[PDB]
Amino acid sequence: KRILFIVGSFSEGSFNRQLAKKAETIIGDRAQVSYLSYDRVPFFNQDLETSVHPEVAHAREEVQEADAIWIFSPVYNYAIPGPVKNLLDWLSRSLDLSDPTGPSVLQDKIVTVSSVANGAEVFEDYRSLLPFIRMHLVDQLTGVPINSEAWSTGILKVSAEKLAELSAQADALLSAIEN
Repeated sequence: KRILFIVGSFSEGSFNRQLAKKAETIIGDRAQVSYLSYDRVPFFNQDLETSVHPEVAHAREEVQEADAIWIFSPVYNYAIPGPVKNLLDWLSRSLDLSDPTGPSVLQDKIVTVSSVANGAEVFEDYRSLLPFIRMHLVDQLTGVPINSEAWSTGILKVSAEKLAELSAQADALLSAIEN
């Protein structure tokens, strides 16, 4: 198996990247995890679609080679992080320039999401968008809050109950890929 991890943060100590490391570990060898680098991607715009952008061609293959995708992203003002939406705006484009209404690399891709923040409304955005751009959303999303100690140690601590959700979520994702 192959699972691509996408972190909605570019910082090295992100609480969501830390959650992503724990997820990568709870699956261990059941699947080959890898992280997507998209630090630099052109601002999307239609007039540029006839042009080749390396960073975009890159992400496209990574998603094409992957069996599934797991997004660990923070929420900014209740929404999907800008850089993530912009990435999806490119990945959701038709693979054929002859056929604007054709399928993108996201067609039927199994995907699921986890986030580390404090909100009621956390995954509403993703639940509506990911399925709309033709992906298959494993709707077992784990939302993890931030322990008040992490604010000074910079280290995220997850309860055992939440850690259970995350492992079950990793299991639901492995089964979907199985079926």
